Amino acid sequence: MNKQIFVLYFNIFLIFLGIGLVIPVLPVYLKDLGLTGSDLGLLVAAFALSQMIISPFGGTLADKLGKKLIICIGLILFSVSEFMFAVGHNFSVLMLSRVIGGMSAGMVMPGVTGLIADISPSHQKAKNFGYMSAIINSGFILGPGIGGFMAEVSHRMPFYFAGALGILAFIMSIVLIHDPKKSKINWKVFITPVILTLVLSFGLSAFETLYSLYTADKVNYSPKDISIAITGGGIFGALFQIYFFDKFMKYFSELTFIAWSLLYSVVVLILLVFANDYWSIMLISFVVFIGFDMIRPAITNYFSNIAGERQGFAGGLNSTFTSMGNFIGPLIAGALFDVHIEAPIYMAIGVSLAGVVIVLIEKQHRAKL
Amino acid sequence: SDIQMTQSPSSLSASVGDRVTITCRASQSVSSAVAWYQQKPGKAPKLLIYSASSLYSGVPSRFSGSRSGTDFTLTISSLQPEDFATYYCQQSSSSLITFGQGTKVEIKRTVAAPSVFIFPPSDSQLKSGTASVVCLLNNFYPREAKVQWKVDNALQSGNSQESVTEQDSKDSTYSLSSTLTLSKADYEKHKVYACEVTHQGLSSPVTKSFNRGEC
Amino acid sequence: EVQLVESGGGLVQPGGSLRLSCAASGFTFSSSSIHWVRQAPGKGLEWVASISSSSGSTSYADSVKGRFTISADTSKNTAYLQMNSLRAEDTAVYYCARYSRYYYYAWRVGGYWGGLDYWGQGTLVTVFNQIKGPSVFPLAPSSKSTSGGTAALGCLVKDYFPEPVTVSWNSGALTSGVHTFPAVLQSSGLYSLSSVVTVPSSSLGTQTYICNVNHKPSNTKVDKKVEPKSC
Repeated sequence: MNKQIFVLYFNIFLIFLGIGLVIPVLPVYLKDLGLTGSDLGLLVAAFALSQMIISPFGGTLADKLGKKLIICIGLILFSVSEFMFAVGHNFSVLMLSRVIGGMSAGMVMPGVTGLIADISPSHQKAKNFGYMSAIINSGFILGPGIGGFMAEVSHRMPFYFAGALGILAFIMSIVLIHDPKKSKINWKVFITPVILTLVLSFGLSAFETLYSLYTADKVNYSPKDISIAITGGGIFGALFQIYFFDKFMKYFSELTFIAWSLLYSVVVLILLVFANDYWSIMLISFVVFIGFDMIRPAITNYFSNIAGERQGFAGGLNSTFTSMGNFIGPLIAGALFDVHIEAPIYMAIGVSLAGVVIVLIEKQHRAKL
Repeated sequence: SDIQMTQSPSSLSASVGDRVTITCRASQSVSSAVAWYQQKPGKAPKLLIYSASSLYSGVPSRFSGSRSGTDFTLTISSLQPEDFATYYCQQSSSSLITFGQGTKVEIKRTVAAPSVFIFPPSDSQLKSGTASVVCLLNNFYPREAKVQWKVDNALQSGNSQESVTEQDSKDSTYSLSSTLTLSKADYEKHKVYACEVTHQGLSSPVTKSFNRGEC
Repeated sequence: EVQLVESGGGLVQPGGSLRLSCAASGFTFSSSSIHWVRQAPGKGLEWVASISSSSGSTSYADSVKGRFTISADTSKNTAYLQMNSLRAEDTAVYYCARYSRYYYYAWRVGGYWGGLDYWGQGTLVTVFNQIKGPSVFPLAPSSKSTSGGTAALGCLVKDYFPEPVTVSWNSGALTSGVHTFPAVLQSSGLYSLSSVVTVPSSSLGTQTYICNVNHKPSNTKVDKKVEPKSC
């Protein structure tokens, strides 16, 4: 973990560097390339769907085949993925690059999350999981930030550049990620998180990607004014994801933490819908997302604890279902958004209350031994 | 030529490959980044730039949605002969939508002086009450042109409507026609009629006059 | 991928109730809503209605609220627009657009892309129906008594209503330098236009030119012959 973790985090940061990198450059490919808009729906769904199809498989052989190899193969498919996305003018290759892109995130993320769940010690494992989610978020921030930076630099460039780090992380994958030490089956124990992962990510991501739109019309934020609210939640999110390990030293379990994180987020979200002036939605917006930024490691730690082995597969189910939630969620909340502005919040409240219901059922289920 | 979101200029002329900026001032709900539509002369409007995420504005190249202060601006880096149409802003709202008035981007061309054709009123028109006279202004460049109808060395106003075609697809050209309306009684009281045009392709205004009753 | 076609528009009385219909094949991977953008003749667009596909909720413009009544059926995937109590300021070409708002996760920096992607061909609605017939009139090539390099001749589609009029020449044989100016609404309330073609000044005596006009809403077709005046 002296150098193994610092390159393992570099693999995961690199993928979300790639996912976020598409956003400021997607609406400039597909017009000068000549695309219609039904394919834009498929273009942004090919990544998610192919991530959904592969992750339960690409990560149930990773246990049997080997963690190191499937990550390294993941990067060489990651490196070639971003190369075809910026090579030349077609659509079937872009539609195939996105599918290959979903292959790379389908064999790395379940494999690497299993790997930093196998080398990390019995304690401080939640800290590494908290450290990872600090980084996947920092991938989501730096990605679109880098893509807007390489603007006058021939906008096919970010994929060459991210392709280059696909090579750089590839050599470091054989060298630095030397073979780990060495080495229930029923799916019934996996039931309660995957619906919990799906239900939240259905509603949580409904608010998240539409937060820049909900506060756009309600309190009328300037475009250089959301950025404070985005970063302020990120900083308190990042600070609390490193404060995250101390909570499990104090808290009795992870499920009890999920309930209180959800109940806390409900209370803040109720303040969020009532308050309609600038400064009492700003200061609230800093602490709206403490419940959400710090539940994603709690969910991820929940997968890695129940799965005594097959931690590639358990991380796979997280990766397939949150990608399902991040795909299904915004589409449904997009229709409900236009009847009245506050609709994604009730989805955020509703799945949060649904999240409280699900965790309470498990608590009395475990009370039944 | 709609309202509720003023956008400037109303009509602009930019040659091939130039860089041109068109902009529209939104309402006092500046958010939900404006999408831009393109409508060729006679087809269903297309859609160039989607509504972005209001964080991603000033995108790299060729068509920029630049979220300026309180107003939105579209900059066209290079003009092919494929991108000459009208462009419309679409600002959303809580539930409804408003469209901008529309700037038409038109090809530039060398100035071309026009031809003046005058048609005296029809004989079968002359026995049906009215008497319409049409003066033809053919093969323009820029649309700016003044027609001063003239009878018996005088000037007429009000009773003259004119219409101008769109940008010609081949010659990149306008053509004008000014229609003068008279009844039977006042038409026969005069002798000669003439239309004169002062266009920037003219050194001096030209006249094309006839004298009905004298072939 | 998706094709949506509209039908139902046509002539109506000032007060009659039209019923347009915009069928649509779908599943374009977005959140759909079938709007009903309006474009007056020679004007900019003007949104006038909107239906959401799931949990249908109408939303009309300011000046067409209450007078219209929009609804949709899932069985045939169609977005009707029941017009009511019309007026002379309601004649236009009523497109039916489609709102998509594609989404992409992006932790708080969410990628969302909206816009009216797909449009119908354009169904025309005419409201005032005091229907008249064009009085097609000849414009003779007088040649100013001294024929030059070229000459022009045309027609005058006077005092008609309403204003779909298609003027052709020699049954569509001559399209080399023909101008059909847009319709001008006179002070009397009846429309007008002229359509002039450019001809070489040597073919006038050898070949004669006719004037093909076609006023659909009155079923009036005239074939006038244009010829230099004899003196």
